Amino acid sequence: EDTICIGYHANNSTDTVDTVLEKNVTVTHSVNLLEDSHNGKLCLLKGIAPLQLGNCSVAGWILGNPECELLISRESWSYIVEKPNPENGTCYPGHFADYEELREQLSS
Amino acid sequence: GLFGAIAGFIEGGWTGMVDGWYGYHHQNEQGSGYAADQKSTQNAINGITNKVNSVIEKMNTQFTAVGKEFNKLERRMENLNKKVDDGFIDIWTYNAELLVLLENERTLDFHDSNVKNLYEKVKSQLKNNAKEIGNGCFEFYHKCNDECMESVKNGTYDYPKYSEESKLNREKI
Amino acid sequence: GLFGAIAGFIEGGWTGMVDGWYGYHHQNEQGSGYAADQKSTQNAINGITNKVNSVIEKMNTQFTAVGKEFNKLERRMENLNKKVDDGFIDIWTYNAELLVLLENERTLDFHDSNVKNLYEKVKSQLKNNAKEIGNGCFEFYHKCNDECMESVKNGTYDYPKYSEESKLNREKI
Amino acid sequence: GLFGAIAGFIEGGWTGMVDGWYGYHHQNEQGSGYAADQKSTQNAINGITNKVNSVIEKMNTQFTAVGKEFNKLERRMENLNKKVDDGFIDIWTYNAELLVLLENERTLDFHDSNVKNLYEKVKSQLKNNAKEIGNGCFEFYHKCNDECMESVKNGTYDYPKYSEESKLNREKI
Amino acid sequence: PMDECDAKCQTPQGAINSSLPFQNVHPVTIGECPKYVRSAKLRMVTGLRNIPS
Ligand SMILES: *[C@@H]1O[C@H](CO)[C@@H](O[C@@H]2O[C@H](CO)[C@@H](O[C@@H]3O[C@H](CO)[C@@H](O)[C@H](O)[C@@H]3O)[C@H](O)[C@H]2NC(C)=O)[C@H](O)[C@H]1NC(C)=O
Ligand SMILES: *[C@@H]1O[C@H](CO)[C@@H](O[C@@H]2O[C@H](CO)[C@@H](O)[C@H](O)[C@H]2NC(C)=O)[C@H](O)[C@H]1NC(C)=O
Ligand SMILES: *[C@@H]1O[C@H](CO)[C@@H](O[C@@H]2O[C@H](CO)[C@@H](O)[C@H](O)[C@H]2NC(C)=O)[C@H](O)[C@H]1NC(C)=O
Repeated sequence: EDTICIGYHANNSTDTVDTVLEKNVTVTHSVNLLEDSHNGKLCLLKGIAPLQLGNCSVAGWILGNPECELLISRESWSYIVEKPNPENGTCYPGHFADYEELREQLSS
Repeated sequence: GLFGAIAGFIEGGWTGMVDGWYGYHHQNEQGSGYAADQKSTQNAINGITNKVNSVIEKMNTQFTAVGKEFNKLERRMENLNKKVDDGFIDIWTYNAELLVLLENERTLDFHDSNVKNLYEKVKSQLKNNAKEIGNGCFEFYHKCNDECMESVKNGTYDYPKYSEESKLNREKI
Repeated sequence: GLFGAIAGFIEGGWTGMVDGWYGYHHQNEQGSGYAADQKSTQNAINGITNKVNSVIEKMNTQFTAVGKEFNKLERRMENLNKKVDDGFIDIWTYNAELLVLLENERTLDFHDSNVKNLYEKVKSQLKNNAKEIGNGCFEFYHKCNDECMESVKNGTYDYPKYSEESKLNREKI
Repeated sequence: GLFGAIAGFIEGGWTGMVDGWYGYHHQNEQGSGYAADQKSTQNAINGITNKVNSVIEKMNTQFTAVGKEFNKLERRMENLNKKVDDGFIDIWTYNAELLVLLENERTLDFHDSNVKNLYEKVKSQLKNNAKEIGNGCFEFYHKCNDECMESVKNGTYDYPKYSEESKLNREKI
Repeated sequence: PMDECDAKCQTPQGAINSSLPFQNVHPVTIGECPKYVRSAKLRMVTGLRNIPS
């Protein structure tokens, strides 16, 4: 005869979520909470651009090593960018004292 | 599951119901069709929305430079920093994963809730004017045109209007 | 809510009932009145009490001086300290707020539980000697003076003592 | 408890049933006996197992030397280290204990779930061919030899095969 | 490579979208960053158990 049924939504989604009691539970809707992608670019932070040193370490840049872009134009920055092994640092050998501190304080 | 409706007596879902999460399937002569109950579906969307926006929007994060660089006579400091970083990473990893697990279980149980409560809502309207056929389905004793169905959907059903015919058709069964 | 009793089929609450959280309203000739079911109410007070006293009393805190003062060649140390403080504050803020949310939901669901279970307790005692009128209410077929009501309240009801009169009054309905 | 089956209408447990967590007791002439429903029991073992293995297996811990030793002009550093250690210990103690509490409650509620859902599974098969005697027990109107019982256990019951006899035995009751 | 994009979280390999609470890209960051975790998958269900047929 006549009928009224009560049921629930379903679709083609294959999203799986882990659960306390059961794992790989296929669900209709889901949301990611875990960022796992980077844009492979050194963007600028909160409106301020980083300081580019190109080929020099902080020591070379601030001492005025003859081969470093002194970047007189730069009046503010958010963070500093070196390379793994900068090429032009203390061109006349010697020890730079309290170097980690200075790097820390010139960071921004 | 935890309430025995989803994956319980209601064996599966309706791929044909796109109007929302919770709904109805009727079978009056005039024809069939699927509908959604926008009250319960909407309350569920608001609740789940608030949950997710509560796991996300609650993360305050100051401006922070995680990195610290030390020399060769500052190994104690370097290992202390390392100890801080690694400690926080352990905490957030553990609490984050268990949070996701527990609240996923909670969400599924919450949907199961809404469906069972809906089934009971319909049942409390049809006490003797219908029987519990199969699962998530009632068979009427009186014929219920579209008007009557849409009446069950919006809560108003009008029982004594159909009580007599039902009283007849039920006796021989 | 999650069980469909509070804000569900029971539309609202009884401002006149001060004896506790859960209770009864009877309507025998002798007169009306509100009462509370001290068993379930007391179990709920013990449970909730234990919850709150478990969110508070579980906070061990050693004697600690959060402040550290550094000079101008200790910026690495100063930022490390800052990093520790800010990290803990982030953790405790997040976990505290989500804890309050989740357990508030759990508490409301717990009350909804207690009320539904109470309704069912009454229903399983009155199977055919009464009908489910309206919501959170039963109408008797046999008249039930104060003594009988107070019997339903303390669990003992004595069904076959009233089964015959009920069998009569029910037929014509 | 939260669903009113364990410590609810089912007053206690069956010390004689060793086949599992959930099961049956039948009383057909041929004789009595206890059995377990391995479907629900096994699903519960898988779920709980996954829970515990989720609270344990989720603890990543790097190789770490907690101890740091300082001299007499490094009290700021020593109190900083002390502050880190003490902070983490506070966090893990609090979160660990509340986790155990909350998840114990959740587990007990989960068992209560499984039992109530099982009771309802049996009820939905025997609508008019039986009555709800006592608690966690049904009395048949037609006599149900071992084969029939083992039918209720594996889901298949075959109702219209026994509907007539029941229709007879029920009228005078 | 350096670029004109703007972000609120920076990490050696490249900037991050800082709207979600957790990440797994790189531990050592600079900015208003998500928290680093040793997790492959942190996915929360908003819908219900999908059982088509
Ligand atoms: C900035 O960095 C560049 C790259 O390192 C420096 O130029 C390089 O200087 C080294 C000496 O330390 C040169 O290596 C030597 O070359 C001679 C032959 O010229 C060879 O016989 C030695 O055995 C040794 O390998 C290297 O060729 C040279 N590279 C270039 C491209 O010039 C430069 O001196 C640095 N600038 C400052 C201011 O420090
Ligand atoms: C940084 O220094 C490197 C040197 O290692 C420069 O690389 C040279 O670039 C020129 C032309 O750009 C090439 O002809 C050379 O062969 C490169 N040298 C090597 C060793 O590969 C690089 O150009 C410098 N970058 C800046 C911005 O000054
Ligand atoms: C940064 O992350 C947020 C959240 O992960 C992204 O917002 C999502 O956008 C997609 C498509 O517009 C939606 O399907 C999601 O539901 C959104 N999530 C939330 C939480 O609102 C945002 O698009 C990301 N930004 C960039 C530039 O990638």
